[PDB]
Amino acid sequence: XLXRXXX
Repeated sequence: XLXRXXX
């Protein structure tokens, strides 16, 4: 979720 380069 933090960041889709990857939660």
